[PDB]
Amino acid sequence: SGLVKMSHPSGDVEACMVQVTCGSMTLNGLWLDNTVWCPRHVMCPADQLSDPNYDALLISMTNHSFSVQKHIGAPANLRVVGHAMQGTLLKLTVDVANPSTPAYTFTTVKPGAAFSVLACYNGRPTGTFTVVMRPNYTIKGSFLCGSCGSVGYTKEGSVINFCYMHQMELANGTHTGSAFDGTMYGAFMDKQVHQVQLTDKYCSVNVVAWLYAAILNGCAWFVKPNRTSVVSFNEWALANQFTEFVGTQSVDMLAVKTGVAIEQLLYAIQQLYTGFQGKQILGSTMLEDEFTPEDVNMQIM
Amino acid sequence: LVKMSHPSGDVEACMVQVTCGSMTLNGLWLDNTVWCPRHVMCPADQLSDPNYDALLISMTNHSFSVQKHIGAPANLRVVGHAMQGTLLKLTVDVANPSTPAYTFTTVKPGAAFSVLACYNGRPTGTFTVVMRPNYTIKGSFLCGSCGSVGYTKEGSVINFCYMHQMELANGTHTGSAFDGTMYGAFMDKQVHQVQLTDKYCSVNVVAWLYAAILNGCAWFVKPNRTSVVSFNEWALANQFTEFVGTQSVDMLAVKTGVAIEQLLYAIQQLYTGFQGKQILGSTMLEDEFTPEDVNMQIM
Ligand SMILES: *C(=O)[C@@H](C[C@@H]1CCNC1=O)NC(=O)[C@H](CC1CCCCC1)NC(=O)c1cc2ccccc2[nH]1
Ligand SMILES: *C(=O)[C@H](C[C@@H]1CCNC1=O)NC(=O)[C@H](CC1CCCCC1)NC(=O)c1cc2ccccc2[nH]1
Repeated sequence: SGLVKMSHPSGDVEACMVQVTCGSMTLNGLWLDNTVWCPRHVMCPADQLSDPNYDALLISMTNHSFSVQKHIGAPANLRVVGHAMQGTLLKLTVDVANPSTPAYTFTTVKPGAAFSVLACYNGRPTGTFTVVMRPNYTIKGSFLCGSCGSVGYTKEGSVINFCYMHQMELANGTHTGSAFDGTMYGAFMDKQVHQVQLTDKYCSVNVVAWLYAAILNGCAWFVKPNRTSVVSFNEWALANQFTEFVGTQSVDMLAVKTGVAIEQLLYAIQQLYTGFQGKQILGSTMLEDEFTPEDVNMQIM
Repeated sequence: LVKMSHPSGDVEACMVQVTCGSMTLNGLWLDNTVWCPRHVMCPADQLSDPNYDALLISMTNHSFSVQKHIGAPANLRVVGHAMQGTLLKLTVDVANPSTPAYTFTTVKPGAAFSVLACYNGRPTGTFTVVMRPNYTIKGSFLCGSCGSVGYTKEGSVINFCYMHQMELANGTHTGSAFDGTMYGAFMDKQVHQVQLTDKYCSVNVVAWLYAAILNGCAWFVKPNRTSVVSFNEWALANQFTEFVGTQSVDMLAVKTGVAIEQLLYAIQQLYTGFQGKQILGSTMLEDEFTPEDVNMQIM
């Protein structure tokens, strides 16, 4: 009866959320050890959103320009003792290590990969959901005003990978932000100006996983004997709004558990892209690229 | 238009593992009380036709083991067992110091709650579901997930409303409310049981279309309207649920300035077909977004 949008348990990340106020601006921050991360446009005045001088605002700030507050669970007094800038991010040093700092890394997500988001307002976690990083380096989330600094992450074993900190909503209801190295996803600009996003594409490898998920659940009308090579598919994909397909051991696993080759689904996808002939697949009349091979392997097992 | 769970940090602090003999599953530790499915007691021999009263009579307090694997690790001593419907209510020696402010309420079809899926007493995933009119949920559960808890938060109060018990013939799921009753009156026995044919959640299709109007999709909206009571009667034969208005529904009718009755006329129109057109990229009726979702996400 299909998968669900599964996100990781947010408790590790909840204990890390704080409010950062600078001047007129209030937004969320991520407190790990003696560091609080937050978008650097917390420095920007309300008048100069269109094109800020970020280097002039940082020279203009002091440790006393920033307040940090922890409201949820174990509360604390947090005093900023250093400030620095890293791409589109601020790196605030505070005088207290977070006593609930999880094991963590900073790795950038590539398009098609999924991750959990905790949506916070004024330092208060309010909801969690999962997104996939689209090929145009945007995500389809739920972000209202005040959600900036909200964090995206995945967890593997004991280690959380922080991959995303929320910065802006584009003209469509589409969102984007930074990785924790400071770069913005998509090389968008942290300035209120017109930025036109490239076209969204189908994440071919996640389409295949979803098709495998249908096959494991008894829905296999789309499977035929015919096949399309990875190389033919990747040529057709260039000309049809599809990402290039790179196989992984998670896909291979589904190929094995099912008896249906990757190439059969590559051919299937070329057919289904045109239309479903009025039939459904796992309750959809469209292709589904928002579940990964890892999602399918973990939820149907 | 996204599916959003509550932050699960509060519930994670109450998850525990409960072992009775060879069977293990998840419990919910609150105060001195640990709730879990009673079928922890059922040996594999009795899975098809379990006598729980007999199984219960056979248990001492020492037949049960409660382990806390996450947070402040510990072993709790079981000092009391009782059965409450399809749930086991054990009494332990230590009161959970992270016991949140909680209530126990039964959710009604169409209502959305958050599920914390756990395995061996360890949370592994969170998701949201709406309770279906056949009193099932379209979840994602595997072996060992029994005891995983669904809940809503009204401000600071956690309302525990679901404890997972079983997968049906379809990949569809049910469990117990914390009064101990099973949703859909399904039985805690390993026998093929029959879901009632599902219906659409009428109050949630309305909300879905109030989101469309809010997000520039008013094609279906006609000045033609149908009463609640007439739709209701129609709904009982076209597999739709009974519409019960709410405050949140009224706000989606206030600031889009559309009347509820118009949508209830549309939905009888679009149940036959969409005329080929699409609402928010969909060819069919959507019933798993609630008025509170729409209100919260399109403020
Ligand atoms: C953070 O708390 C922000 C997130 C967005 C608010 C609503 N939903 C969101 O995701 N808010 C912002 O307003 C962001 C402000 C800074 C951007 C970087 C430079 C300094 C200002 N601005 C926008 O997201 C934004 C872009 C828009 C284009 C068209 C209409 C509205 C827009 N808002
Ligand atoms: C709790 O730890 C589980 C979780 C199951 C595992 C697979 N997917 C789930 O949700 N529940 C079970 O193992 C139950 C056993 C209970 C049955 C009633 C008596 C109490 C124990 N079995 C099922 O849930 C179930 C559904 C189903 C459909 C078709 C064939 C078998 C089958 N078993």
